[PDB]
Amino acid sequence: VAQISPQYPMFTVPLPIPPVKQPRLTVTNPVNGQEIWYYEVEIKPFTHQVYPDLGSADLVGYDGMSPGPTFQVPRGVETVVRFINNAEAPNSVHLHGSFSRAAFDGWAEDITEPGSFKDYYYPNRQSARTLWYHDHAMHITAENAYRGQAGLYMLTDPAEDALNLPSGYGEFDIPMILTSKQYTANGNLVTTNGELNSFWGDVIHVNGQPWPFKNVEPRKYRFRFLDAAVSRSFGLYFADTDAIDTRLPFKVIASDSGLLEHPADTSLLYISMAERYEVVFDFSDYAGKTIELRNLGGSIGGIGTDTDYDNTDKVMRFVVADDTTQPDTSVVPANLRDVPFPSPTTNTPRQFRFGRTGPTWTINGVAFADVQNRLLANVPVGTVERWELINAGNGFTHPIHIHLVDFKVISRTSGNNARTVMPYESGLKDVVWLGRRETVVVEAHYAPFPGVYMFHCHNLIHEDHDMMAAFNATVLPDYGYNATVFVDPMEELWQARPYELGEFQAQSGQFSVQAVTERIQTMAEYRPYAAADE
Ligand SMILES: *[C@@H]1O[C@H](CO)[C@@H](O[C@@H]2O[C@H](CO)[C@@H](O[C@@H]3O[C@H](CO)[C@@H](O)[C@H](O)[C@@H]3O)[C@H](O)[C@H]2NC(C)=O)[C@H](O)[C@H]1NC(C)=O
Ligand SMILES: *[C@@H]1O[C@H](CO)[C@@H](O[C@@H]2O[C@H](CO)[C@@H](O)[C@H](O)[C@H]2NC(C)=O)[C@H](O)[C@H]1NC(C)=O
Ligand SMILES: [Cu+2]
Ligand SMILES: [Cu+2]
Ligand SMILES: [Cu+2]
Ligand SMILES: [Cu+2]
Repeated sequence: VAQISPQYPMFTVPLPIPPVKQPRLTVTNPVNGQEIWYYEVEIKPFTHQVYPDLGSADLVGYDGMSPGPTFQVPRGVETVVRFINNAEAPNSVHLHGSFSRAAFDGWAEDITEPGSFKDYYYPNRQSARTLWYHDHAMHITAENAYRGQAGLYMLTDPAEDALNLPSGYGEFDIPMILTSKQYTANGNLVTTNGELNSFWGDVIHVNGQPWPFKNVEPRKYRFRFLDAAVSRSFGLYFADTDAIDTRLPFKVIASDSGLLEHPADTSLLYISMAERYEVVFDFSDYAGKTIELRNLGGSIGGIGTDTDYDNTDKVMRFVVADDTTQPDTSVVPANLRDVPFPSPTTNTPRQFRFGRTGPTWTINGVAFADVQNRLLANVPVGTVERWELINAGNGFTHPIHIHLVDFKVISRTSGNNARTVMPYESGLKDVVWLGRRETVVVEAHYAPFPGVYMFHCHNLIHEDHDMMAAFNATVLPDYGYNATVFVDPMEELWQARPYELGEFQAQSGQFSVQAVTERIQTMAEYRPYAAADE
């Protein structure tokens, strides 16, 4: 249907690469003698000239940019990030893909007010994977994410680096953060405020840029796909502009939680909100050609319900040189890793129905705001459970996300007989797409940390109004590991604290090296992640 946003000069602006975020300090952990990397991120308003010949867009971003800066953290290095709210609305940061403790996970009511900050303590112990950090504040998550509070967080491992996949952040390892937005006649964003069904967007962005292009060499690139859109799901394919409907083969090497067991040979990649898929595309057969990354129409070929617009079939263009300047020394091995699948369970699956209750998006008839009713599962730490995730509706779809865990996709049924489990769903994930009339069973190890965690639809419009609930990963009173201060996301110890802008700017007061060092060493003494040691 007709594009609403003004006409954009397609494929004329180079793909931006978010800069790598550097830590301010390292602090010695007195428990283990190891360095904890300490970072500061200031959440603040900024404007960005999206349309060349119109006015600017109003954004609020991590370090005043969108996407936020990219974190790059080696497995085994703990990090503390001081997220500083210098904006106009509260925030709650979630590191999506991280088994963070309840109070460091972005619980939706665990907000930071403007003129406050919160120290998030991250474990960085899980398998190499593409995480992303983004806003999770109750009621306002869609608008906070839409206006720019999302960025990438790459957990690296020299074992994955030894596979010799295409490498170098911004060289042959390229972030591909997909969003879908709408702009006014004067080039400002159309707000998501007021939208209660879905905010599709008619302008496709990669790394914050409408319909960009990139010059590539005829060799292999790693692409880290992330659907950071408010409501838009994609069906991605590559085509030569000389044969724009002919899909070119590629390999999926990783899902939300890390590498697949083997690359999945693929010409079409379904990716819904919050899903990450890493792809190796080989441009060697397309020297001197232009390859367009495109998006399936027909509401992702009958899987979705998303509205299609004039240019939502287009993502970006790659212009391929005639030759490489350096040898392609990268490979995609047939055997990537042994995926650490959870134990199979014979426990009867729990059922969660994703539907509407009057005008409100609900789980088993419940809204997250309803404290009394929203705790839907008590799961002893170490238990494996199958959850049967049910979309009974034909008129909407739900990418379902479960905090804490990585899960195996066991089964998909479709009331439209459309599809079962995809080859790139063979590994471990933390989001799975319930297409039209789809039921998915997932299997997860509820481990290794006790606490109260969220699960929800990651259509941010549905999540906000109000398709989200909680489970409690429970322990017996003799468990240890300071569980008493780590199970409650609202624990006073870990709450946001006020700051004065002056001290932040001067790096004085509670921003002094001494104050930060004492705060982190005190946090580290509680040993938040000890239960995951090996
Ligand atoms: C989620 O599960 C956790 C347990 O994994 C729950 O925390 C536990 O809450 C129980 C009941 O409040 C506590 O036991 C009680 O302790 C008090 C005070 O010492 C005592 O007077 C009672 O007779 C009883 O023994 C338990 O200590 C606590 N455990 C931990 C590790 O914090 C938590 O309540 C659950 N959260 C929700 C919202 O259900
Ligand atoms: C639970 O957290 C407490 C408080 O941080 C830890 O106790 C401290 O242990 C340190 C060693 O880093 C001592 O020097 C402090 O004097 C302790 N403070 C108190 C009040 O005990 C404790 O080690 C943690 N326990 C576990 C199991 O992680
Ligand atoms: Cu998320
Ligand atoms: Cu998450
Ligand atoms: Cu939904
Ligand atoms: Cu969440």
